[PDB]
Amino acid sequence: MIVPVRCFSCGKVVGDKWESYLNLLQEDELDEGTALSRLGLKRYCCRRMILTHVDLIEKFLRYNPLEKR
Amino acid sequence: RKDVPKVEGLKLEHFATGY
Amino acid sequence: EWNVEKFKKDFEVNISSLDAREANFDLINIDTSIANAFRRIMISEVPSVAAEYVYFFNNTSVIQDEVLAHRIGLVPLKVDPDMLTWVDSNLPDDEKFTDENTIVLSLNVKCTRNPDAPKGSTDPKELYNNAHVYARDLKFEPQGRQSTTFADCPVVPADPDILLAKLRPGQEISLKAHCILGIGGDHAKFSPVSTASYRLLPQINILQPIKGESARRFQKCFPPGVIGIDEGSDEAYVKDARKDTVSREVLRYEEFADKVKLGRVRNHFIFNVESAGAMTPEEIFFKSVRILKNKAEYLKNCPI
Amino acid sequence: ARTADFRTLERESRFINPPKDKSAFPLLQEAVQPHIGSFNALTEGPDG
Amino acid sequence: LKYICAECSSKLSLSRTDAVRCKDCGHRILLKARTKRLVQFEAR
Amino acid sequence: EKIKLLTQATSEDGTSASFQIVEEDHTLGNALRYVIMKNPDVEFCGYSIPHPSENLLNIRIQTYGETTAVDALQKGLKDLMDLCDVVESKFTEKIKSM
Ligand SMILES: [Zn+2]
Ligand SMILES: [Zn+2]
Repeated sequence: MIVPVRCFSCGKVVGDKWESYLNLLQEDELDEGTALSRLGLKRYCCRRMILTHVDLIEKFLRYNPLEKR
Repeated sequence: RKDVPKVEGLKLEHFATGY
Repeated sequence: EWNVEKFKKDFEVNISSLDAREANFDLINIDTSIANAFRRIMISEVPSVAAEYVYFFNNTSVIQDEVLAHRIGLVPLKVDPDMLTWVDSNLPDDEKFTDENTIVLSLNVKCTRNPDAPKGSTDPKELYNNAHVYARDLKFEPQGRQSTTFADCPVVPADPDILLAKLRPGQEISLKAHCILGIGGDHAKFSPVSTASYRLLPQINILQPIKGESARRFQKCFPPGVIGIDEGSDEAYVKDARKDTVSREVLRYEEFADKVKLGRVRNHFIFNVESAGAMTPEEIFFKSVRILKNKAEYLKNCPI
Repeated sequence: ARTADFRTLERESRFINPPKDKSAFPLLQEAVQPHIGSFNALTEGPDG
Repeated sequence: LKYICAECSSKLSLSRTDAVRCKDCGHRILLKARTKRLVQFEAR
Repeated sequence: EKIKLLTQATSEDGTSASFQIVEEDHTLGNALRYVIMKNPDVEFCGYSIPHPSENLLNIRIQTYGETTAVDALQKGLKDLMDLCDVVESKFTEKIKSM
């Protein structure tokens, strides 16, 4: 749903890199491998954690029971 | 039949630890 | 015979690099029985500080309370583990936590809609106020003597940019997290290394000369700085073994099937250590060595 | 050329703002087209 | 104010022996609001 | 409580004992076994974990004679301590050198 704090396999903190990954994908015209490398993700265990994240939290957040729609 | 499209720009990604 | 002196004569350390997060070094003329002991202690036995007990006061966000507490337990904290003691679990909940072993973090954040947002704005940071909750929002609430002992170094996450949660207007989070000392063999959140491991130094025994164009392709079968062409004679030689990642691409050609043997130096360990952020990798290794020694000494002094 | 793509930016943009004309997955509706069309055929269509 | 209308999402207080409906609009579904209480957890 | 001598397996003269250690695993077991197998007086040495889900380590030491299994265990523990000390000192030397 929301980005995991750490990589499952090794434990490297990858929770602070999802927004940067999106920025490097959108603003810069970087491919996914280049963006992951420039974030500091060398092991494929760490690369998959960001390369394959879905970010369903944004779709969950549109159903807000506390604000008039 | 056309062969499966070979991806381009394939570089080295694996390096020995510490390098 | 084997002796501590005969080990001290031959053991040596070659630090290849050393940062505040990652330290790459070598242990030579040591046994896997001790290198693996060091690696296992680094991963599991060296203590660190992580959030353990979370006291929610309100959570109207989409993320549920147990998930949020798990995420808050995962974020690493820049606390020197020596600055606090160990929690005595047998004591009652009232007196269990004290100013010398517990660090109190709070997170109070309400989302309100931004009344100045432009029309057609899709950025949550422009549409809403506090639409994102980060680890940096985890304020440190010192209590007792730590108000003076931690004045030199306030407790902050090693990664303040960790996206803890997201919010929408009306939603809010109000919680307290108690951070204590623990080891990584109990829960993986207390592990102070992103990953600590080693690998034997590869050996590339060239058996027959590879003079000619064959040297160009043989050198092409390894990482770039592993094989070189000698200036004098057109011969391939092993420049740097440490640069080799053992992928056996040379074995996939029958040309070199009887010209090279790939092996290892069974005593030459290349330790690569990365730190989560609370401690430096060299101090992690030093603590693991000390832990092994102290546990052996405890066994020695234990009556049988 | 890449055989497949994750479509990360497109997916996250669509998650942020649902389309205002039509759903981006026409095939996901032809799957239930039999049931919808069968229930539709009993009130509309030719002959009343 | 301990209830939220399921459609207009306006906070409303429902007294006992009272009609269970939103006062603003005509919605008969109400959601209990979460009030501030201590709820311990393990960060595991 | 930490270290226990299994009386059902010990020898009368003390030259073949078996030790049960709590809260230990391969980390200490393998190091201690390797170090004890450096004593030229020990005949048999090994470690076993009865069940992985229990934190109990078993150490067997059989000596040729002239010592005991307890003495061999003490020697191996002290040798392990000295090995750790020399590793620490050499690491610090190279840190200061750099
Ligand atoms: Zn990883
Ligand atoms: Zn209403």
